Parts: sequence; structure tokens; C-alpha cells
Amino acid sequence: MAFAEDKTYKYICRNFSNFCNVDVVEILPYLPCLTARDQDRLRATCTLSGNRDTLWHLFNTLQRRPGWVEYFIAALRGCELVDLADEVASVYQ
Amino acid sequence: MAFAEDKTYKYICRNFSNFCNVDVVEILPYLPCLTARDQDRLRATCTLSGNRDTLWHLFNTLQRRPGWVEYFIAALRGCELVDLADEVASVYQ
Amino acid sequence: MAFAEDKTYKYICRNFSNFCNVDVVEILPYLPCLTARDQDRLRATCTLSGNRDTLWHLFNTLQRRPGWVEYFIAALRGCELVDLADEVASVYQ
Amino acid sequence: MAFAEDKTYKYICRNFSNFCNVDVVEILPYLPCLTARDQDRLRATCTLSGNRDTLWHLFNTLQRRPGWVEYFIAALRGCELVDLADEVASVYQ
Repeated sequence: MAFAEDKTYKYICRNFSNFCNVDVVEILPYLPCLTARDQDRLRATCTLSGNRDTLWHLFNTLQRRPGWVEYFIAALRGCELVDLADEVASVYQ
Repeated sequence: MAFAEDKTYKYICRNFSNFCNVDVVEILPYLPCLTARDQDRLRATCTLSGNRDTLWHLFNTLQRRPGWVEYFIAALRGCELVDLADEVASVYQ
Repeated sequence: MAFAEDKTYKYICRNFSNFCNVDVVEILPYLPCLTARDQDRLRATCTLSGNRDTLWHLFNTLQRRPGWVEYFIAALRGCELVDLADEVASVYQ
Repeated sequence: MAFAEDKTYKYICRNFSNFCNVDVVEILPYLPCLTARDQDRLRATCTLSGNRDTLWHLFNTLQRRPGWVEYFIAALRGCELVDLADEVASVYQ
């Protein structure tokens, strides 16, 4: 699990611009691995810094909690970002 | 039962906009197939994301539990959404 | 008995707003035709959905059990809703 | 901790021109040791006086709050100022 998650997080970082269509506020409802604290912090970050800058923090926070990749794949599908979801599933395998 | 429920769930998904008048909070009292856990989660989803986004999760959760279509038909009738109820009964047959 | 009960239940449904003063929690002590299960369910419904919405379920549940109209007339009198009690007796005759 | 922070703050002051590429508005999202009050004041300072002059106040404010050097190193990395981040880590050790 660790190897696979680390690899996926590394891939998201190197390919960040693939993920800049992701809207932090829209994706949060599908990420139950994030705590209430995480969600409030990310909302504030978004308010202060904008969505693009917050995406980095979203990914950084996701990778700390447990069971993030499955939910991230789900969340991407929930937002109709199927190619992105498939690209994540592919790296996580 | 499985074939009929899967078909009804597929129909609800393809015809989602038919069901966007459904109010999640109003319909919950008629859905005893949902666990207390399901109801609390759906309430939270509604709080965080709004009714429309929660409807998707409502339908997704309903289809997992047992005996959901009958109660969903009942719940639609309970909320005076008779045409919608009939449309569901029609697909479930 | 069936014809008379069905007629009374139909009348309660068509004239629901006449009965919205009825307090579910206050009326339960006078309804021994309801099972312990019925009472617990109705309490929960009341907790989740409020008295008005629960009244519909109260009437729906009453009509299934046996010997409900007599006790319902009694229960209305027990709650000092004499005109309502008389209106029910009148339809049940 | 005090000795190390004081030394780092002294180094930032003596080597201020190394840090004049730092953009106050860009760095604030990575400085959770700053209070909401601190952030509003620094924004105003920036509006009235420009980024260079505000950097002095940024550093002066950072050094008062607790746990500032770690976050400052983080914030420099967040803004892709890796050599600067490393230079701070080096002095703080």
C-alpha cells in the first residue's frame, strides 16, 4: 500500500498540470479520508490563495491520511473527470 | 430482484434530471432500508454539498441496501411525487 | 367492519388538516391497538420528521391493526378533542 | 529553540538582500504561524509600502510567533525557493 500510494503521489506531483482542472470545493464531498479539520483548512487555503495553490495542499494532505487513492479515484469520477481517474488507477496499480 | 434493481438504478442514473426535484431531507422518513449511519452521512453530505449532489449519493446508497425500490416508490408517493413513483414502478417491473 | 374502517381512514386522509392538532406523543397512551413495535417506530418517526409528518404514519399504521376506530375515538376524547372524536364517530357509523 | 531562531533571524537581517526575491503575498499561504491579524496587517503594509519594505515586517513578525523557522523553510520550498530554504535550514541547525 505505501509503495503504491507514494508512487501515485509522486506521479501527481510530476504531472500537476494534468490535475489543475480539479476544483477543490467540488471534490471535497467525495473525500471521506479527509477529516473535518482538513476540509476547513483547505477551504481557508482556497479562500486565501485560490484553487490552483490549494490543489498542492489537497494532494499533500490526502497522502498523509489513510485510504486516499481509492477515494481520490472515486472523487475524480464523481466530478466526471474519468480520464484523470483512469490515469490515477493506472499509476496506483 | 438483482436484475430489476440494477435496471432501476441504471434508469435513475441516466434520467437523473427527472429526479432533481427530490428533496433528500424530506424523503428520508420513508426510507427504512437506510441505516441510521446512512441517514447521518446523507445529512452531512447535504450540509456540505447541497441537495442535488446528495441525490447522487442517496441513489448510490439505496442501491446497496436491501429492499430499496419498493420503499423508494413509497417515499416518492409520500412526498406527493406520484409521476416519479409511477415511472420507477414502471422500470422496476 | 372493513367497509366502515376503510371509509373512516379515507375520510381522515381527505380531511387531514382537520387532524393536524393531534399530538402523536400525547395520543399513544390511548391506542392499545398499536404494538410496542408500532409505538417505537412512531416515536422515531416523530424524532426524525416532526409531528405533522408522523400523523400520516400514525393513521396509516392504525388502519392496519385491528379495532382501531373505537380506540382512536377514545384517544381523541382522552386528549379533549371531542369535536374531532365526534366527527370520526359520525363517519364510522 | 530560542538560540536557533534568534540566530536565524539575525542571519536573515544581515543577509536581507538574499531574501528580496521573496514575494510576501505568495508566501503567506504557507505560514500558519502568522495569525489572521498578522496577515491582514502585512497585506496593508504591502499595499502602502511595497513588497521589499514589507519583507522586513514579515521577518520581524515571524520571529515573534512560535514555530516560525520550520514553516518559513516550508514556505520557501512552497514558492520554489529551494536554495533559500536550504540556506535557512543550514543556519537554523
